[PDB]
Amino acid sequence: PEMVRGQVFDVGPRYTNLSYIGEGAYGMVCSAYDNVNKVRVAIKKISPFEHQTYCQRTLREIKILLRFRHENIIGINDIIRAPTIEQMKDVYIVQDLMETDLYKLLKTQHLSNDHICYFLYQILRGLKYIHSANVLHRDLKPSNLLLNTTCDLKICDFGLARVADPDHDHTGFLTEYVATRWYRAPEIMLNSKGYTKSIDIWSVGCILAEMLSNRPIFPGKHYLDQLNHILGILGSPSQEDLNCIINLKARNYLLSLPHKNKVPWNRLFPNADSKALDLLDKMLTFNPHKRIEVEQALAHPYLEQYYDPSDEPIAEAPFKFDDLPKEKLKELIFEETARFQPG
Ligand SMILES: Cc1onc(-c2ccccc2)c1-c1ccnc(N[C@H]2CC[C@H](O)CC2)n1
Repeated sequence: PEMVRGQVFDVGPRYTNLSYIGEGAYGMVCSAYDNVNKVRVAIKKISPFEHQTYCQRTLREIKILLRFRHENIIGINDIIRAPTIEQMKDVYIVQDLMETDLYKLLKTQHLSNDHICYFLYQILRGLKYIHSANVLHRDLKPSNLLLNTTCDLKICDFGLARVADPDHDHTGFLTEYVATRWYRAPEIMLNSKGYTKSIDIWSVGCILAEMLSNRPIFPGKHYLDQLNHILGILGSPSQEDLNCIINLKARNYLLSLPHKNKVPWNRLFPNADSKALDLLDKMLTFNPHKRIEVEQALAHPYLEQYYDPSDEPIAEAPFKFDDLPKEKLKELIFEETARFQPG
């Protein structure tokens, strides 16, 4: 078997000349040469069979990424595993090798308005498809946006993705959450489980603001600091916006805070396109019900050069799928990856 950093990475004879990339949630990431398609590819090693939550996250993502087919969503080219469930300890997912992620690009490169406009268009075009499938990504951030050498953008990592459930979105004040803190909508800290489409639009708003200044707009250092970052710019919520929050603990926490004024967008971003800031305002709307939807964001004048709804496909079939033990999930993972076996 092929070794990387003294660890097994046996991607068989199809994939050769491995180079270390980094560490994923369930294992190592390497680049390799695909001897069949004659190109270098990205491969991720996943060892999730000892825990139920890691099995659920792996199965969910494989299921979603195998059903989805969209230019702005990363596809799964191949899945490498042992021929039997007994011999299967690891899972290798193969994807097109992308040049960079928006995270690494934002650390050293100034984005022109043209690049910002084109990246946002592709994010929302990919998101329109995801949402039409009744799926929420729930972890949209710059490192989950991959780019090739010609700036083609692809949404990746559906490890925290759920089927949309707006009727069971309510929860109490200060409910724990799993998604990356800086891209969390204000309602997460107040009364929401992140089961509504409006949660992804907030994250896209945060990405748009990050693209305009190369810095995360709300870098909260801890759970409650994140809300205080959001309120420091949006300002105190209106009486109407507070009235919409029925949870007393959440409403009274907001009421206990001193008045904060709204920071004008053109003050935070003085070189930004005015149409870009008008769309940013609609994505970074405090009230989830008034926050713009993915299709209305695509129709916004800022994205006029690209908007073409007949060229913005929707999923053919929306999704439907944790209490299952790791043993039953391993078998479901085995079954879900069977199509990639030589026979
Ligand atoms: C980063 C990353 O983290 N995990 C993966 C991965 C996930 C599933 C399957 C294969 C790779 C990737 C991935 C997927 C596709 N292309 C790339 N390209 C990156 C971007 C350039 C470098 O930062 C490292 C390689 N990575």
